[PDB]
Amino acid sequence: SKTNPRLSSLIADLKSAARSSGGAVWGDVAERLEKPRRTHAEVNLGRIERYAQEDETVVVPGKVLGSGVLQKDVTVAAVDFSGTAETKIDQVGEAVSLEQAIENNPEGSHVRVIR
Amino acid sequence: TSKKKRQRGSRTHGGGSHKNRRGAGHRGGRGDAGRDKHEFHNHEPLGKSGFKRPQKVQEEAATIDVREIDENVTLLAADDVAEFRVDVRDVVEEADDADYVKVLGAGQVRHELTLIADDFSEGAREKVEGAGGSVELTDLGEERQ
Amino acid sequence: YAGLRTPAESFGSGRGQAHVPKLDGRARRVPQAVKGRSAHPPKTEKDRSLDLNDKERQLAVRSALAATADADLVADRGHEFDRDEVPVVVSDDFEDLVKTQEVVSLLEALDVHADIDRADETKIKAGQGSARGRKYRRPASILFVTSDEPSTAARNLAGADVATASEVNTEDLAPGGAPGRLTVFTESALAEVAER
RNA sequence: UAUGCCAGCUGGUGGAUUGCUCGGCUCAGGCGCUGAUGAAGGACGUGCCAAGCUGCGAUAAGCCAUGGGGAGCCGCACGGAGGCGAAGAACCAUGGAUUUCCGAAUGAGAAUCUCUAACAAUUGCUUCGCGCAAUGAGGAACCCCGAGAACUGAAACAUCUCAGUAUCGGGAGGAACAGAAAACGCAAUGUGAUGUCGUUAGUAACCGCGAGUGAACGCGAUACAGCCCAAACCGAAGCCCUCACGGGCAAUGUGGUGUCAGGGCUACCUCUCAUCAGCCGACCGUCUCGACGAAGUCUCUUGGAACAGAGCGUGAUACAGGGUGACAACCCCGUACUCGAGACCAGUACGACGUGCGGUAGUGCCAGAGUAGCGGGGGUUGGAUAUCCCUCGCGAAUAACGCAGGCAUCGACUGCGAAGGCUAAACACAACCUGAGACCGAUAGUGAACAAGUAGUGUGAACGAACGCUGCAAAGUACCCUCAGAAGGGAGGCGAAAUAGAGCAUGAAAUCAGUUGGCGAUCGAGCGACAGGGCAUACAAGGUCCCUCGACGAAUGACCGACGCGCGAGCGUCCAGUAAGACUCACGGGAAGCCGAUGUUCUGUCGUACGUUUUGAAAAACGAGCCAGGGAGUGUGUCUGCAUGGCAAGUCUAACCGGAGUAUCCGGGGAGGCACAGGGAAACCGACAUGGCCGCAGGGCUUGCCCGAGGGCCGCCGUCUUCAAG
RNA sequence: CUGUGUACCAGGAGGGGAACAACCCAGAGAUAGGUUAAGGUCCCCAAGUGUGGAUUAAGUGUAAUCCUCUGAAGGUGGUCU
RNA sequence: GGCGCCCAAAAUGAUCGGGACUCAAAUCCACCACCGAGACCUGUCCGUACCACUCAUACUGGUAAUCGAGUAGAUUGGCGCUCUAAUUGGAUGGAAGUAGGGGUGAAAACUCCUAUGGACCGAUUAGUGACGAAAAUCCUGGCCAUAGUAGCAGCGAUAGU
RNA sequence: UGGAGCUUUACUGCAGGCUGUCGCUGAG
RNA sequence: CGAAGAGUGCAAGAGCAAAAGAUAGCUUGACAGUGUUCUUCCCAACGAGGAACGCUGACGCGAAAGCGUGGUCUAGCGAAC
Ligand SMILES: [Cl-]
Ligand SMILES: [Cl-]
Ligand SMILES: [Cl-]
Ligand SMILES: [Cl-]
Ligand SMILES: [Mg+2]
Ligand SMILES: [Mg+2]
Ligand SMILES: [Mg+2]
Ligand SMILES: [Mg+2]
Ligand SMILES: [Mg+2]
Ligand SMILES: [Mg+2]
Ligand SMILES: [Mg+2]
Ligand SMILES: [Mg+2]
Ligand SMILES: [Mg+2]
Ligand SMILES: [Mg+2]
Ligand SMILES: [Mg+2]
Ligand SMILES: [Mg+2]
Ligand SMILES: [Mg+2]
Ligand SMILES: [Mg+2]
Ligand SMILES: [Mg+2]
Ligand SMILES: [Mg+2]
Ligand code: NA
Ligand code: NA
Ligand code: NA
Ligand code: NA
Ligand code: NA
Ligand code: NA
Ligand code: NA
Ligand code: NA
Ligand code: NA
Ligand SMILES: [Sr+2]
Ligand SMILES: [Sr+2]
Ligand SMILES: [Sr+2]
Ligand SMILES: [Sr+2]
Ligand SMILES: [Sr+2]
Ligand SMILES: [Sr+2]
Ligand SMILES: [Sr+2]
Ligand SMILES: [Sr+2]
Ligand SMILES: [Sr+2]
Ligand SMILES: [Sr+2]
Ligand SMILES: [Sr+2]
Ligand SMILES: [Sr+2]
Ligand SMILES: [Sr+2]
Ligand SMILES: [Sr+2]
Ligand SMILES: [Sr+2]
Ligand SMILES: [Sr+2]
Ligand SMILES: [Sr+2]
Ligand SMILES: [Sr+2]
Ligand SMILES: [Sr+2]
Ligand SMILES: [Sr+2]
Ligand SMILES: [Sr+2]
Ligand SMILES: [Sr+2]
Ligand SMILES: [Sr+2]
Ligand SMILES: [Sr+2]
Ligand SMILES: [Sr+2]
Ligand SMILES: [Sr+2]
Ligand SMILES: [Sr+2]
Repeated sequence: SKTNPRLSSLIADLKSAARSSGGAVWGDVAERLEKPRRTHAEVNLGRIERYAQEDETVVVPGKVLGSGVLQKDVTVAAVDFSGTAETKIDQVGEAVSLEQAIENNPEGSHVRVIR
Repeated sequence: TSKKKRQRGSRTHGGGSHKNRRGAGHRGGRGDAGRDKHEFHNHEPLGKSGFKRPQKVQEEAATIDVREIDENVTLLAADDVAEFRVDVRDVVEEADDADYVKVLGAGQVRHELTLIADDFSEGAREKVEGAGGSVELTDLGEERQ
Repeated sequence: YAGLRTPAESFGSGRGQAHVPKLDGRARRVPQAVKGRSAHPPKTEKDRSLDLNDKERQLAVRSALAATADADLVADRGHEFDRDEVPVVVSDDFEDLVKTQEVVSLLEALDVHADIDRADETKIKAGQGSARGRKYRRPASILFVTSDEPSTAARNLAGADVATASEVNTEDLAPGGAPGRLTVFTESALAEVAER
């Protein structure tokens, strides 16, 4: 039983999208976010660096942390970013919230789920 | 509603037969009783091993992996730039209450680094130099003979 | 030691009675005995406090501060006002008011006094709290946040709470955890609050 | 229909319940010694009438003074009589008077009395005289010094554990104890008296190496403060009593000097401002107590009463709380603001008097002995070779010396001077004062809201209950009748209410009397559930129900008739999946104890309680007479999951500090913990920010093909063991 | 008494078995209509005093299972085929 | 070969459950028709699980021949009690409690009416627990049957009228 | 893997007695 | 003549014939290190002990393949301090 109202709306949004638009990643991300917090992702830059490719939004069904180096110009969408992750990322790419990703890409196309 | 809250009316509160939840017999003895007999399974076996050197004759080195130093070069703008030069002793936390600072070779060194520490590992040198870098021992580091 | 001050003993088997400790023919000590000890009573040793990570708490004070700038939220919480803009900001000279009524006029002029009319109605609670001095309770109304000193002029207003910008807390901004209290900041207080 | 069953009604009994709180329980702040100048405690007295409580002491619920206070008063305790008070009483603060006997109990003795001047007894001083003094005993716990179990844990048990606990003996104070290094030993170019708090840490150490036990240095805080002798060199330069005279002490040393920044002496330099002795003497702050203190008692309605509803109005640096005939900021106390007093801080801080700091050179002048240390035996401790202590025995040096730095010896190095002493502050407790409360609310909460340590039990040590509520106002029932009657009853009076009339708010159940409904003297026992009948029923809070016919019509499913089989009972085919078919609805008619429902009873079907023990319970296994009320997963610390939330290569502060709206809260504090690298007993050494293949989800595409986090299978890397290898 | 495999009782209602933990039917939400199962159809008690035929005269018998329902060795010009 | 007969004795009253039964109401061989569960079939509803839609675990629609018994135990939603807070209500035009009665809910329980009572009482949300009794030869208090019953006689002191 | 009383050449200890030795403890 | 009735240390069952038995000769593998697997403990966790099977070292015998990690196999065994 999530207690955070925001995480709760974000989930309702992801669903509305996956159902209305051609989403599936969004419904897949909502699925995981509905599971308990220990299962949510905690990803450091190093991993996003190792598997991300330009022109393919990285979607982390959790929170992005700041260990390691990110040089690729990638747009990372996540539930949250640590103050440092958002900073290190903005230097080479763009950090956006899933609320925005669903906004520009309700069809959830050209995306890479990273955990 | 919690388990506890649902117990009224149950009589045994989950203990099974009411002849169960009595004294230490239901636990096979108090504390670790039977650790070498009935409740012997999954217990470090009985024994006496090794020895300990006196605490004031022990040395605690402060260590750091190249990977940590390398991943933060540019970030360490407050730590020299030449043909980067870094005095580890000024990077590693816990360096005061430590006998000496040692650089370990875990990870990659994607830069030309000139490192200054009291000690390095064979692999730490190989990596730093292999990147056109150098390694310099402190005067304390002179205790390497 | 309540209920334990007795040498009462149990005869045991023999006289057709349950094995209950008795003294002078009256049962004692045991929990099922009238005048007996309390089996699992309230304990002094119990830690009745709650820890709160400073970051989590500061985030709550800021989140409560924000709730203040939402007239809809504020109206939802229950307050009775007639403005569109909230929080209500006032001239630093507010801090110089001395008479309570000088503040009433200002609140009427600001169409905020209705909330005080709301608090001007105490409730006589149901239950024994009254026997312990908790006979009354009243609605929470306007919170005045100044910066130099808590407004002595406003504090006595029905349900009014006065606070200073450097230490105004979550309970001030959200009485009982209910976000969106009808606030009125002082121009200077408004600024100091920016860095909490 | 007697005896009787079930339910209800009226009235009892009972005292649950609801409401109320003069008492508790807990936390917080403050404050903190009494006694031979006879305490604490106890006994016995003491009032106009006086048994209990409280007070007081032959001056006896009191006497005196100063201040406050004020028209009233004579305690709890609402009676009667009488008295006191403007000669200012009561009442309160402070100070004083009186203060029987027993009691440390002290002239001797004694169950609170007696017998013939008394510090008894032990001491110090001593005018050697009890002349001057001291000790004694009490106190809620706290504190210091000694003596010191067992149940228990180890699933037995002896070491160990419980535990240096319970308990015992001695003793101090408002706090105790400790304390200015023969320290520490992050070993150092380092710290710098002592407690305490947080941490270091369940680490080191102990241990049938089992169960278990368990520090320190340091660090962060709190608070901070350092000094005095013995001796050397001086040698009566001195101290105590007394007004004095005079006496006592003191060469076995009073007094000066000095005290590891060693000192002394000799010779110089310079200087005072250290220290020590003594004088003056707070601010502020905290606790408590006290003075002052705004604004409605307006209208209408209801009511026994307005603090209610409706309307009009007002204060607020005061909308805490209480009282008042019902919900009150504005009726009364008080509360905010402001002010005063006492106590504590504290005889402290500051200031001031006196004194004199310190430094050079020479000088083997001085510097605590049954000690340091060793051995025999024990205890204790984490103390292990390396804790601390007791006991028996042995036993050194002299600063050019000695001790310590976790086995012993020798050297080096570093630290430090034991065997004499004092010392504020920060910390414990809770008698006492005040405050507070998500504590209890009269079988609770104290044993105790009441007569409470009461009544009562025991030879004694000791043990030990129960009892709260009339009313707005006693208006607490006049008069009358009855009666043996200050009884009780009837009538009457008061009041909103006497079904508020004395354990007198409310008034449950068990249960009792009377009575209503149903059953009832030919009939059968888990007392019922379900269905259907009888009889019973004021309203209200439920309004449905019955009968014709008609519509719909699941599974199922015919009679009759016709034809054809069978020895026969009977069957087959067609009629026909038709008529019929539960429920539901519509039309028409009807019911008002009528339908539901409730009570009881009758009929039918099923049925030998409930809880427990048990393979098996109606059990001839266990428990309870009945009812009400009471009656069992709670706390701390540690560990390990889990859900949610913050932050994230980090994360969290602890003690504590500042602020403030003063236990909350805002800010500060990262000491330290866990995480960020492991392997090894140790020495010591020290890793994949990805190299390959599968492939879920998801993405892409030209729809089987790519990309494929996570995951899966391998490689390789660190280390231990290793002639390698494994 | 002690094994083993299995289904049942325990922890399993409801229908039957006179009653009856584990034998038979049967595994069961509520309510309703219908048709069966085991087992029954002379009465008690729902359904036959059913049909064709045989045997038995002992009240044999009207008793699946069973601690529970007995009936044996030995015999029988009882009677039927 | 079928049925039967002898063999064949037990303690309070005989038995196939009983009555009772003889071309049977017995036994055996065939057959015919019926009775009889909660099983099976059928209508409606409930719960649960899964599906579709959805923010929803709220509605709505759909699927269940292959869902519907349960001791010990595991898991989850909900009822009720105390006091705290926030939000918001009721009460002298009569609160709580109690008695009798009506309505809802599978249920814990909720609610109304009448009488009594005569002053306090809730709801929602978040908390807080000395939070629920039919049982312990459980405790304390009260009360009934026992019962107008036993005793009020017995002793070397029969005591009276 | 209850308790207590009692027993003994049960296990383990503790008083007590005997005996040696050191101190007290000295001269030839 | 004779597949095995002998012998093979010891219970019992099992194995063995140009041998696993007998005789002769030679030899010390009854060796060191480290594992895999099974067993102990079916299924299914549990130690010591055991066995089969590897890798490395050093050896013996043999022409050599090969055999030898004790006696043909299943008993002959023991934690911490
Ligand atoms: Cl990562
Ligand atoms: Cl219907
Ligand atoms: Cl529990
Ligand atoms: Cl529910
Ligand atoms: Mg255990
Ligand atoms: Mg009690
Ligand atoms: Mg209440
Ligand atoms: Mg034990
Ligand atoms: Mg102390
Ligand atoms: Mg043991
Ligand atoms: Mg130390
Ligand atoms: Mg009591
Ligand atoms: Mg009464
Ligand atoms: Mg059972
Ligand atoms: Mg019939
Ligand atoms: Mg017979
Ligand atoms: Mg609300
Ligand atoms: Mg109860
Ligand atoms: Mg009788
Ligand atoms: Mg014994
Ligand atoms: Na007592
Ligand atoms: Na506590
Ligand atoms: Na005091
Ligand atoms: Na004398
Ligand atoms: Na039992
Ligand atoms: Na039973
Ligand atoms: Na029986
Ligand atoms: Na009785
Ligand atoms: Na005994
Ligand atoms: Sr016990
Ligand atoms: Sr063992
Ligand atoms: Sr640190
Ligand atoms: Sr007995
Ligand atoms: Sr200091
Ligand atoms: Sr000395
Ligand atoms: Sr040494
Ligand atoms: Sr009582
Ligand atoms: Sr006695
Ligand atoms: Sr009358
Ligand atoms: Sr039809
Ligand atoms: Sr922090
Ligand atoms: Sr991988
Ligand atoms: Sr018939
Ligand atoms: Sr017939
Ligand atoms: Sr026939
Ligand atoms: Sr029998
Ligand atoms: Sr038989
Ligand atoms: Sr026979
Ligand atoms: Sr069910
Ligand atoms: Sr079920
Ligand atoms: Sr099931
Ligand atoms: Sr309880
Ligand atoms: Sr009686
Ligand atoms: Sr007589
Ligand atoms: Sr007699
Ligand atoms: Sr072999």
